[PDB]
Amino acid sequence: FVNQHLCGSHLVEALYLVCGERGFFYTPKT
Amino acid sequence: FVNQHLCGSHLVEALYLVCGERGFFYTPKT
Amino acid sequence: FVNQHLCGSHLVEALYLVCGERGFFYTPKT
Amino acid sequence: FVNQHLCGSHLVEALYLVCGERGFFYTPKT
Amino acid sequence: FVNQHLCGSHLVEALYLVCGERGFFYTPKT
Amino acid sequence: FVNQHLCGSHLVEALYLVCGERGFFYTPKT
Amino acid sequence: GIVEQCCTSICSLYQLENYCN
Amino acid sequence: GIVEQCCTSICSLYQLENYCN
Amino acid sequence: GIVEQCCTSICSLYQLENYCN
Amino acid sequence: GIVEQCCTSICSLYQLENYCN
Amino acid sequence: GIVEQCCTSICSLYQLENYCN
Amino acid sequence: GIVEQCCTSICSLYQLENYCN
Ligand SMILES: [Cl-]
Ligand SMILES: [Cl-]
Ligand SMILES: [Zn+2]
Ligand SMILES: [Zn+2]
Repeated sequence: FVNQHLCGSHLVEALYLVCGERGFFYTPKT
Repeated sequence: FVNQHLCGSHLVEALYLVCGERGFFYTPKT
Repeated sequence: FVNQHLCGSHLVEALYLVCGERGFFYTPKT
Repeated sequence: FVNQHLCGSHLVEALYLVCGERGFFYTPKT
Repeated sequence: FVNQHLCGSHLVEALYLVCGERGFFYTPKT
Repeated sequence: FVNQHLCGSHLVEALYLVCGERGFFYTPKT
Repeated sequence: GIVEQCCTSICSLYQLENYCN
Repeated sequence: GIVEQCCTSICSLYQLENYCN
Repeated sequence: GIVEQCCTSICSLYQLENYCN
Repeated sequence: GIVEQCCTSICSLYQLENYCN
Repeated sequence: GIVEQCCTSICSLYQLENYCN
Repeated sequence: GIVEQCCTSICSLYQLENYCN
């Protein structure tokens, strides 16, 4: 696959894609 | 605000907008 | 809730979310 | 251009692309 | 219609919109 | 990665994320 | 209306253009 | 859960807020 | 306008309701 | 094809990768 | 390419059709 | 964090799996 900049809603879209059913956490403060 | 009918990635989008810098967790059943 | 930068299609997505059934106007010229 | 089958936020997206700087109004039934 | 900056996933969304059934190629290297 | 159920523009989005700088072709039946 | 037509049937960018400002 | 409820029924931004961090 | 309010600056979801019909 | 399979059934990112350039 | 035409510069919907199959 | 890894810098799909549950 590739490496792109994934920001904002696009990041969370990517997480949704990658993780799907497993779910994910989006935690920008870290 | 109005009630929402949100499937798939649209939910993750809505969560992203609602939570912002707080982030969120996406936890589907599975 | 939060305050983020919402631009472009992301703005109109947010408007769709917030307003839904009521509808909205997206009028960038003002 | 082709004919479009556009529900929910996909319509608002299509309106955004089609209208650009003109903006648009989203007016559902409801 | 209009002319906007269409980048990234937004470009490919626009291509999907314009082309639909015909399909398209997204080939950033050129 | 998980299996994906992707219709319409969501497929083009997934292709965009998966392919990145390589780009892709979207070729529906038709 | 346009919202219902695009979703339940199909619609054109040309029809969508009528909703521009 | 919230994912299933928003999709099969409806949900509110106020319900969605409970999933913020 | 909305773009200055929400894109240039930041705006809340509540502010975004200003642009509902 | 991949477009129909992903939508009517399921598909993998690994299958989607075959459509990269 | 499309990115220079449409992202770097601006392009119309009509120009975007150049990239249909 | 994910934002530094994936937005500020670049990250792979594999790296994005770090943030699955
Ligand atoms: Cl963006
Ligand atoms: Cl959908
Ligand atoms: Zn974007
Ligand atoms: Zn969708």
